[PDB]
Amino acid sequence: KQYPIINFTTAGATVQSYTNFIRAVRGRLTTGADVRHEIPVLPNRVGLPINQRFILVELSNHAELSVTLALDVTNAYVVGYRAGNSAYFFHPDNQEDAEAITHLFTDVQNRYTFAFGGNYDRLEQLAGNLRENIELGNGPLEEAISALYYYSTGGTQLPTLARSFIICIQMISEAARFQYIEGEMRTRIRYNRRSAPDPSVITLENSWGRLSTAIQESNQGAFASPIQLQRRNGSKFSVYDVSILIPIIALMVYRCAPP
Ligand SMILES: O=C(O)c1ccc(-c2ccccc2)s1
Repeated sequence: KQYPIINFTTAGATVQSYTNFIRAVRGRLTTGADVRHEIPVLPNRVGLPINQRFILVELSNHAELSVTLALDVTNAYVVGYRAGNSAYFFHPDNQEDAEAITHLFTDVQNRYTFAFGGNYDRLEQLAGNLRENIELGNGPLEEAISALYYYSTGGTQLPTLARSFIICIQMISEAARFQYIEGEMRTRIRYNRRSAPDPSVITLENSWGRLSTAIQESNQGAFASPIQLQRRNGSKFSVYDVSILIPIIALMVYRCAPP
């Protein structure tokens, strides 16, 4: 009947509980993954059966409100969510993805497709805040969960919804994609902090697609051409090989490889 579900709560959340959570999310994302090379490759969307296409992340907080994000296993990204008897989806990019999401939350009474996609450029626009001025941590996540829930009752305004997506996507999807970003979150939880992401986190997130390409197209682990990233202080540097990123990137979107 149902896609795999991972549960997380911000209520009493620890370094350990967040760690177990991201571990479980990666576990479900990589059931069908190619794990025979240096970095796990998520399943190819082409030909992937619909019953293997999604996982669900059920989030709860101190207020014991609950929402369920749907993640696409082919890119680890949030495609939509359920709150109560309503489901809300980002605008799909093509007809195959639109058809795919009709298989999610099939029991809800109310289904809605937003006009907008879930990319950061658009979400930041809707939120009126760049990622660099949106705080991440257990506090922001707790508040994002309530805001997501109350969207369904008319009690959350759309800019707050968008900000809340930005928080959730980074703390769940990007943390699953990158050990580096998981560590950034882990440190926030460890010292009970909330703070916006530094440029290293932001450019990793921006570069995930291109890194996945450069890695899977590489020859003897060597990139066809460098990819520029940023340190935490904003300074730039280049990456030329796959091995140096094994500790940094945990998962990759399927990419084809050269002749
Ligand atoms: O001192 C620093 O801030 C850093 C050193 C290396 C960093 C990094 C960032 C993204 C990917 C791989 C390494 S950040």
